[PDB]
Amino acid sequence: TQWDSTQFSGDKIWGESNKGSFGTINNGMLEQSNIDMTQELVDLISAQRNFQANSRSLEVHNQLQQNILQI
Amino acid sequence: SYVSLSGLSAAQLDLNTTSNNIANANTYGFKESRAEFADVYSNSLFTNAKTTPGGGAQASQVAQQFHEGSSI
Repeated sequence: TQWDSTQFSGDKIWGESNKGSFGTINNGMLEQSNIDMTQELVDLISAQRNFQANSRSLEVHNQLQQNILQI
Repeated sequence: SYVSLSGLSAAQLDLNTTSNNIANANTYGFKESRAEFADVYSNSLFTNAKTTPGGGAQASQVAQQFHEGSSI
């Protein structure tokens, strides 16, 4: 969970806490993942559905090729 | 669920403070404590605000009310 500054990112701008556009620093707390389990599971279901649809299309293509072959 | 966990933590902290106050009912010169809490809200650069709910409850401080006690 570490990042570095690349060309697209720009350059590291140093600053203090609660100064300018920076935020604040709180002791005794930690950050969890910024994810929502409901959204992740729903996206998982939708991705599986799309994968099944694409596999069906590929199967249709293969069946058409095999039908053409048997002539 | 983390907001509910924060609420549970705040309630348990208040419970512990009240338990300490009750336990120290006979200690000489003891001063009670009061639990004060505060709301939590994010300050992201691009915050929708109207479409963003709260962030739970955070314990602010445990006070040390110094009002004069009774004398025996």
